[PDB]
Amino acid sequence: EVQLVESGAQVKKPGASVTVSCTASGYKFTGYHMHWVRQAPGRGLEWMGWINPFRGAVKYPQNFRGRVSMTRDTSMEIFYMELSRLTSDDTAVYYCAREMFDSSADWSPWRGMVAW
Amino acid sequence: NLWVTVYYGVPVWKDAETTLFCASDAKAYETEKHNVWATHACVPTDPNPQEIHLENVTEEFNMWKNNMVEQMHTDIISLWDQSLKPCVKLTPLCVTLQCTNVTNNITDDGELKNCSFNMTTELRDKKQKVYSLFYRLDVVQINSNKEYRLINCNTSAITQACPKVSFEPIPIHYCAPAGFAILKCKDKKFNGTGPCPSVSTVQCTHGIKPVVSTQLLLNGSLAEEEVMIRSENITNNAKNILVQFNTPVQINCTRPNNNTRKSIRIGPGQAFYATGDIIGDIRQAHCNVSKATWNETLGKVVKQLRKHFGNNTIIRFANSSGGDLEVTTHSFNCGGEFFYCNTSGLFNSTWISNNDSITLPCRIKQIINMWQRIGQAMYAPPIQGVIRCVSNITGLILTRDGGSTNSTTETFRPGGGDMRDNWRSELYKYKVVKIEPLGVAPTRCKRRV
Amino acid sequence: IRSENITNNAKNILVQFNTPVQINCTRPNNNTRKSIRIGPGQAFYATG
Amino acid sequence: NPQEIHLENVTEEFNMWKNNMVEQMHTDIISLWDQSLKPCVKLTPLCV
Amino acid sequence: VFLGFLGAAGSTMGAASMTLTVQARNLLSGTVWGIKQLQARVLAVERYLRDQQLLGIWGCSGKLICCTNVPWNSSWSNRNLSEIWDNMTWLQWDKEISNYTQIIYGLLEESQNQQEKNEQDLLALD
Amino acid sequence: VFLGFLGAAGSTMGAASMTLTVQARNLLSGTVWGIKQLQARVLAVERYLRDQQLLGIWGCSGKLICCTNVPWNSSWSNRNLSEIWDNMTWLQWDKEISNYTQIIYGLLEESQNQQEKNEQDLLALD
Amino acid sequence: VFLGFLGAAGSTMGAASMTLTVQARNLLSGTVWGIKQLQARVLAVERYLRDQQLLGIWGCSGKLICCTNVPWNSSWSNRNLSEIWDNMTWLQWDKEISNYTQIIYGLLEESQNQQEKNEQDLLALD
Ligand SMILES: *[C@@H]1O[C@H](CO)[C@@H](O[C@@H]2O[C@H](CO)[C@@H](O[C@@H]3O[C@H](CO[C@H]4O[C@H](CO[C@H]5O[C@H](CO)[C@@H](O)[C@H](O)[C@@H]5O)[C@@H](O)[C@H](O)[C@@H]4O)[C@@H](O)[C@H](O[C@H]4O[C@H](CO)[C@@H](O)[C@H](O)[C@@H]4O[C@H]4O[C@H](CO)[C@@H](O)[C@H](O)[C@@H]4O)[C@@H]3O)[C@H](O)[C@H]2NC(C)=O)[C@H](O)[C@H]1NC(C)=O
Ligand SMILES: *[C@@H]1O[C@H](CO)[C@@H](O[C@@H]2O[C@H](CO)[C@@H](O[C@@H]3O[C@H](CO[C@H]4O[C@H](CO)[C@@H](O)[C@H](O[C@H]5O[C@H](CO)[C@@H](O)[C@H](O)[C@@H]5O)[C@@H]4O)[C@@H](O)[C@H](O)[C@@H]3O)[C@H](O)[C@H]2NC(C)=O)[C@H](O)[C@H]1NC(C)=O
Ligand SMILES: *[C@@H]1O[C@H](CO)[C@@H](O[C@@H]2O[C@H](CO)[C@@H](O[C@@H]3O[C@H](CO[C@H]4O[C@H](CO)[C@@H](O)[C@H](O[C@H]5O[C@H](CO)[C@@H](O)[C@H](O)[C@@H]5O)[C@@H]4O)[C@@H](O)[C@H](O)[C@@H]3O)[C@H](O)[C@H]2NC(C)=O)[C@H](O)[C@H]1NC(C)=O
Ligand SMILES: *[C@@H]1O[C@H](CO[C@@H]2O[C@@H](C)[C@@H](O)[C@@H](O)[C@@H]2O)[C@@H](O[C@@H]2O[C@H](CO)[C@@H](O[C@@H]3O[C@H](CO)[C@@H](O)[C@H](O)[C@@H]3O)[C@H](O)[C@H]2NC(C)=O)[C@H](O)[C@H]1NC(C)=O
Ligand SMILES: *[C@@H]1O[C@H](CO[C@@H]2O[C@@H](C)[C@@H](O)[C@@H](O)[C@@H]2O)[C@@H](O[C@@H]2O[C@H](CO)[C@@H](O[C@@H]3O[C@H](CO)[C@@H](O)[C@H](O)[C@@H]3O)[C@H](O)[C@H]2NC(C)=O)[C@H](O)[C@H]1NC(C)=O
Ligand SMILES: *[C@@H]1O[C@H](CO[C@@H]2O[C@@H](C)[C@@H](O)[C@@H](O)[C@@H]2O)[C@@H](O[C@@H]2O[C@H](CO)[C@@H](O[C@@H]3O[C@H](CO)[C@@H](O)[C@H](O)[C@@H]3O)[C@H](O)[C@H]2NC(C)=O)[C@H](O)[C@H]1NC(C)=O
Ligand SMILES: *[C@@H]1O[C@H](CO)[C@@H](O[C@@H]2O[C@H](CO)[C@@H](O[C@@H]3O[C@H](CO)[C@@H](O)[C@H](O)[C@@H]3O)[C@H](O)[C@H]2NC(C)=O)[C@H](O)[C@H]1NC(C)=O
Ligand SMILES: *[C@@H]1O[C@H](CO[C@@H]2O[C@@H](C)[C@@H](O)[C@@H](O)[C@@H]2O)[C@@H](O[C@@H]2O[C@H](CO)[C@@H](O)[C@H](O)[C@H]2NC(C)=O)[C@H](O)[C@H]1NC(C)=O
Ligand SMILES: *[C@@H]1O[C@H](CO[C@@H]2O[C@@H](C)[C@@H](O)[C@@H](O)[C@@H]2O)[C@@H](O[C@@H]2O[C@H](CO)[C@@H](O)[C@H](O)[C@H]2NC(C)=O)[C@H](O)[C@H]1NC(C)=O
Ligand SMILES: *[C@@H]1O[C@H](CO[C@@H]2O[C@@H](C)[C@@H](O)[C@@H](O)[C@@H]2O)[C@@H](O[C@@H]2O[C@H](CO)[C@@H](O)[C@H](O)[C@H]2NC(C)=O)[C@H](O)[C@H]1NC(C)=O
Ligand SMILES: *[C@@H]1O[C@H](CO)[C@@H](O[C@@H]2O[C@H](CO)[C@@H](O)[C@H](O)[C@H]2NC(C)=O)[C@H](O)[C@H]1NC(C)=O
Ligand SMILES: *[C@@H]1O[C@H](CO)[C@@H](O[C@@H]2O[C@H](CO)[C@@H](O)[C@H](O)[C@H]2NC(C)=O)[C@H](O)[C@H]1NC(C)=O
Ligand SMILES: *[C@@H]1O[C@H](CO[C@@H]2O[C@@H](C)[C@@H](O)[C@@H](O)[C@@H]2O)[C@@H](O)[C@H](O)[C@H]1NC(C)=O
Ligand SMILES: *[C@@H]1O[C@H](CO[C@@H]2O[C@@H](C)[C@@H](O)[C@@H](O)[C@@H]2O)[C@@H](O)[C@H](O)[C@H]1NC(C)=O
Ligand SMILES: *[C@@H]1O[C@H](CO[C@@H]2O[C@@H](C)[C@@H](O)[C@@H](O)[C@@H]2O)[C@@H](O)[C@H](O)[C@H]1NC(C)=O
Repeated sequence: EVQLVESGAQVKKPGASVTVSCTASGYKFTGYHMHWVRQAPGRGLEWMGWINPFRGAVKYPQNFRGRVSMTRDTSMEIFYMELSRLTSDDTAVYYCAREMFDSSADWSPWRGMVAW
Repeated sequence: NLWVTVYYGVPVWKDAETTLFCASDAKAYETEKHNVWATHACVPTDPNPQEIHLENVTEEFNMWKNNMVEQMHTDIISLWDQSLKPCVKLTPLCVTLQCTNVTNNITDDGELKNCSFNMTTELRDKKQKVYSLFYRLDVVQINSNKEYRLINCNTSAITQACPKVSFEPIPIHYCAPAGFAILKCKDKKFNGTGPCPSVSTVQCTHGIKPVVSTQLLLNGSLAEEEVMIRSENITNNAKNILVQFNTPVQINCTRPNNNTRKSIRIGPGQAFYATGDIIGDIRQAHCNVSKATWNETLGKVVKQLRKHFGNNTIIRFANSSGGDLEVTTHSFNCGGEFFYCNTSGLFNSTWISNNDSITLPCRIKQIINMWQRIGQAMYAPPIQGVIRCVSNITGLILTRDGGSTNSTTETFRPGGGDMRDNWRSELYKYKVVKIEPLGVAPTRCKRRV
Repeated sequence: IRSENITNNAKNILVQFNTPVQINCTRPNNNTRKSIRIGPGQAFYATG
Repeated sequence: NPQEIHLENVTEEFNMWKNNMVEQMHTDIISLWDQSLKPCVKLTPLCV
Repeated sequence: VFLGFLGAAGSTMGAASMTLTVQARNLLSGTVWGIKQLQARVLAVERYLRDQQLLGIWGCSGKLICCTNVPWNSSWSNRNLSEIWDNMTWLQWDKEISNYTQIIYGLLEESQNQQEKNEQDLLALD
Repeated sequence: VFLGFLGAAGSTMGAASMTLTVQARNLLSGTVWGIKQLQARVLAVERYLRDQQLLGIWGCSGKLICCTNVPWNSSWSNRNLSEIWDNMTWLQWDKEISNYTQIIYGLLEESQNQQEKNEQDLLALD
Repeated sequence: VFLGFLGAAGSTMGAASMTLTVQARNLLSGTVWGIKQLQARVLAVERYLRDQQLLGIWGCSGKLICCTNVPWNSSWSNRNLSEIWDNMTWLQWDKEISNYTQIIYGLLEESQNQQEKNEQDLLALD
């Protein structure tokens, strides 16, 4: 099996910064992409980026770029995510997800999100 | 009435893959020094690298699925440890370090530490009290004066590549055995995929320095005519895109500090080569690149992108995103030492349609886990004095951005970090097949009774 | 019933079933694994 | 039976000093030496 | 004229039968990281002797050319003699015949040298 | 009829000469614990080429069958033709002939192809 | 008479053609420090099959003797038949001919079996 476990719910003031983790287990950590998605209450899914654990390759989207700091600890197998300049519009529920097919050598994908 | 007729040694081949073998020539073999980098057992290169052209042969080439890369990827890693195993294991070096901000007169806002720590000698009972100077990237503190410890101590057993073995990339010619061959795709404008118009067979590649480097390619092969744009699939931003220059680019990389190497005895037979105090001026590593040929390079490039993307559009360059230091910065070995450089001002630009040079900051890191494999680290001993290496830039690796705004502007930054892309630089024109010398075709012939 | 030599008691004798036999083996204790760092790269997995 | 066959009308020039069989024998004895010592007991702690 | 190894590949098969002595002459070509080069050159003699085995079990065993008493089924690439040797390269050709190759081979090894060679002794006993 | 590899073993030798193209076709079959599998497949080509060497130095070199100018000493399993091929399996037979095999082989390699092949050039020089 | 392996070397070549079945019969001979013995016996089959390859690509493939349709250039050791076989040992002889060996070999592999064997099918198609 595999598991994606995040940090706890936080209550903060506006204009501050907030970090959120994700801790994967049960698979090859360094070889599996990790998506991050926030969903505002009642809204749809908002994709915030991804981090390839291999050397830490990252790609973000346009609207979230510059407020988003995403890392991973390959030793301790913990993904991280950060949002700063806190606004009331940044209040949402944030997820971490993995792409379907991964490996240590060749790659693909885009679409896949399975473990959430 | 036709029959079947067997013909042995027919020009029928099929595509397959097997194990290849190196050729370092003989000149970098003489570098010796107890296994300089790769070349130890490497086979010599052909004095006349015979290149035979085949006619009426339409062969489909793929550099991205080419298997010769994964081999080259693994050998460099195995050969790496093959040096470290007889070399000195630094696992005892994990120790509490009392360090100080290095001696300078203010005007900072360090990174070098005068580190006094209790060590051991060749005699197992008596011990050692020594000082050494370390870059900030190899250690981390722990919570009177602050105490520090190495970065790998909680991850991987650390060794040190013995100073005899060097890291210097030595040109390597990969070769194929009998019943197989290697094919070189020579056509000038070639995107690496689809069919290859110009197909010639060789038994060995050209000189390929297995350059261990990121974000930039040095000393390799040059393209022809227009600067060629090669990508497996360009509609995917995630897939890396490789380029090849028709014009080589000059760079002068230096470590201006004059280092001392303190060899301390951890033996018998073991010993550790530390860093002594800099002699004279305190400077920092850097590399220079001409701004003129650089600006013209981006102009000749942006005209080539407007064949594949738009006739007239906007092109912007920006610095990288994030990841390990081996990605976010430029890694490579300059003569003994592994430099990590800030690349920003190169990519500060916005292009649309229609005398001095540059300079980049750099950092040196000795402990290196490169290829990320945990459980085993490596330490690069310091090299005495000012280090200088001149490199010629033959290639690039890039990634793309994302949807953003419809048909507005595309942004580009550094990328890669998987060394398989490093070997694709010289292997784009190569691939392997196997011979089927037996064949059966009809004719009026028939054997006897 | 298969034996190299049955007159010798010392030589082992092997048998083969026509009917397989069921067995359920359990360690009922619920263990904890304490991973303690002896490294770098070394570590020891203890019993909690 | 270490068969020794004689050849006739053969004039062969011999050199023992450039003979390569020596360098082999030279290296094997050294490698075989360590091949014993490697499973054997390392006295590196004996420096005291 | 010597065009070298695999020179006549894209050339038509009729033109490719002149290089058989070339492609068959170099076909045999006469610690760590040293293992890399050693396992490569082994696969040549296996690929070479497998053909020698096939060439041997068939009515050939002679190098570079051969024929057989097995007829050509028109279901195997029905074509005129000129549509094959003159109009088709060994690459384009063996593409078509890779279908029935072993079906062909079965009669070469069995219907021929398992049969025609048994005819020898029966004729050679008297 | 195809009975596979070694099908005719217990069958009489006369019945066992029909499988020669089978047993000779698969005879060549076309880090630690990886060494286990590698040294095994090497002994096949040595066993195969040793026969090819013997078959070559004798008057055969042709696969699956052969004859010779060496007579059969009645001291070698004196039997009628039917007492041998029809009445004896290759297992029961080679059991008897393992005696004189090399005595037989010596005349095949020497009295034949060392002799009869020297007769060629002396006849082929004129 | 059996003089063993390489017995006739210093003897004249005409006298050395009687041992061909000897020198060709034993030519194939049927962890650390264990690697020492293994790599040695591999070079025999390469040296053996390379000759078999050369013997095969030429008009021979038959063991111990052969001839060719390639004439002897008088520029190659101009000598009478008795000045060669009767007056010269294989050691003294091959010393002289090591010059043109491949020049000779080129016509054996190409002017013969690349040519004379193509003549077969053209004569064997009708
Ligand atoms: C004679 O033969 C018999 C029968 O062949 C042998 O019986 C075998 O006994 C084994 C133990 O001795 C036992 O091994 C365990 O198998 C478990 C099952 O693995 C499968 O299923 C899991 C999960 O699937 C389950 O859930 C899904 C979905 O809900 C269902 O579809 C399935 O049906 C299951 O219900 C899969 O993930 C696997 O891929 C397999 O398909 C294993 O989970 C277990 O491994 C765990 O413990 C290991 C030891 O520490 C550990 O290394 C491994 O990582 C596993 O750890 C679990 O928990 C950690 C917690 O962090 C988590 O990270 C891991 O991901 C994992 O969940 C054992 O391997 C065999 O199942 C059993 N049967 C067979 C057919 O082999 C008998 O032993 C044999 N006798 C002898 C003497 O040999
Ligand atoms: C960046 O580096 C690259 C590669 O180093 C430069 O690209 C070209 O490199 C090729 C060679 O890889 C040069 O092109 C040919 O080189 C042939 C090989 O020359 C060597 O071998 C010769 C015969 O064995 C030998 O005579 C010759 O010595 C010559 O140079 C010596 C110094 O290196 C000198 O001491 C000798 O006196 C003699 O002059 C070499 O050992 C050679 O036979 C051909 O004539 C031809 O030179 C290219 O010239 C290189 N340059 C270009 C522009 O293509 C690339 O230039 C570098 N780029 C920059 C910006 O510096
Ligand atoms: C103790 O264990 C032994 C061995 O495990 C049991 O002995 C018998 O085991 C054999 C197989 O080793 C079974 O006999 C046959 O098995 C054939 C192979 O079946 C596998 O492969 C099939 C095709 O690839 C596949 O369809 C099949 O799946 C089937 O079982 C799956 C669960 O294992 C199930 O999920 C599938 O839906 C499907 O039903 C297997 O992967 C099979 O093709 C034959 O039909 C036949 O089954 C015997 O049945 C086993 N039992 C007996 C009594 O002989 C032994 O029973 C065990 N004893 C006890 C007391 O438990
Ligand atoms: C004998 O040769 C035929 C035909 O080969 C045809 O000509 C060649 C020159 C090539 O261009 C081939 O690509 C071409 O087909 C072989 O035909 C086989 O036919 C089957 C259908 O009967 C094909 O199956 C297909 O499978 C795909 C993928 O699932 C489906 O999408 C298709 O709908 C179809 O079902 C098969 O691809 C095709 N080729 C092969 C190699 O099998 C035939 O197999 C061959 N026989 C032998 C013994 O070689
Ligand atoms: C030629 O063949 C003979 C006879 O072989 C006989 O027939 C076979 C089908 C088998 O059934 C054989 O078992 C059977 O003997 C070989 O005969 C050999 O004879 C000698 C005696 O002259 C036997 O020596 C025996 O040794 C045992 C053990 O020490 C003693 O107890 C006996 O008293 C006797 O001395 C020998 O066993 C026997 N077989 C062999 C294989 O040597 C003969 O050797 C053989 N010649 C050749 C060149 O193969
Ligand atoms: C064909 O054979 C000739 C002659 O070989 C002669 O007879 C043999 C039985 C031996 O006894 C040979 O030693 C003897 O020469 C080969 O002759 C070659 O001639 C060249 C000169 O044209 C010689 O070069 C010499 O080089 C030395 C060293 O630098 C100088 O001191 C001399 O002044 C001279 O320049 C060469 O040594 C000689 N032998 C060889 C093996 O090349 C000829 O090469 C050969 N051809 C072929 C294709 O084999
Ligand atoms: C040399 O070692 C000293 C040991 O402390 C390091 O000094 C520390 O420097 C930081 C600045 O990065 C100081 O933090 C600053 O605090 C002031 C006051 O609150 C605040 O206004 C600034 O914004 C900043 O947070 C820190 O206080 C200071 N340590 C002490 C004890 O004062 C110094 O950085 C080392 N040099 C290098 C190159 O590392
Ligand atoms: C390469 O082949 C061409 C001819 O190939 C033809 O087209 C192919 C698609 C296929 O259908 C073949 O069977 C065809 O034969 C050769 O062109 C010939 O060249 C000769 C001599 O130069 C000339 O006399 C012929 O008229 C040419 N024929 C044609 C159709 O152009 C060409 O020579 C081949 N390459 C080499 C090196 O021989
Ligand atoms: C297996 O062999 C039997 C006959 O073997 C005989 O007995 C042996 C001890 C030995 O002396 C042999 O030389 C003998 O020939 C085969 O039986 C024959 O089968 C055919 C066809 O079924 C029948 O016409 C013959 O009359 C049978 N002969 C006898 C003596 O029974 C049997 O067929 C063999 N097995 C197979 C698969 O062919
Ligand atoms: C060894 O050779 C001699 C003869 O060699 C001769 O001298 C050489 C330099 C070379 O020029 C050769 O071509 C010459 O033939 C053999 O001596 C002969 O022996 C036979 C039988 O004993 C006798 O009848 C001849 O007259 C001898 N000839 C001479 C010239 O002495 C000698 O036999 C050879 N060794 C063996 C074992 O046969
Ligand atoms: C790479 O260049 C080739 C042309 O040299 C492109 O052309 C393709 O060629 C194949 C033939 O194997 C055709 O099946 C495709 O339809 C062709 N596509 C196009 C767009 O021409 C190939 O597309 C190029 N690939 C990339 C990624 O640029
Ligand atoms: C990099 O350094 C080399 C020398 O190490 C410089 O090469 C000089 O180039 C100039 C022309 O620009 C020549 O006149 C000199 O003769 C060259 N000297 C040597 C020793 O080759 C090179 O210009 C430097 N490039 C940069 C960008 O700094
Ligand atoms: C020609 O071939 C026809 C088809 O044979 C069948 O298909 C091939 C691909 C094989 O799978 C084979 O085993 C099948 O039986 C035959 O029906 C026909 O008889 C053949 N004719 C001749 C003269 O050989
Ligand atoms: C038949 O064989 C008889 C016996 O030969 C002897 O025994 C065999 C086993 C070998 O060891 C052999 O070297 C011995 O000489 C001969 O005496 C007899 O001449 C032979 N007859 C024929 C026609 O070959
Ligand atoms: C005999 O040989 C003469 C010399 O050939 C030349 O020298 C030899 C060593 C080779 O290098 C060869 O390639 C050279 O061409 C020829 O000039 C002469 O024509 C030959 N005569 C015959 C009948 O073959």
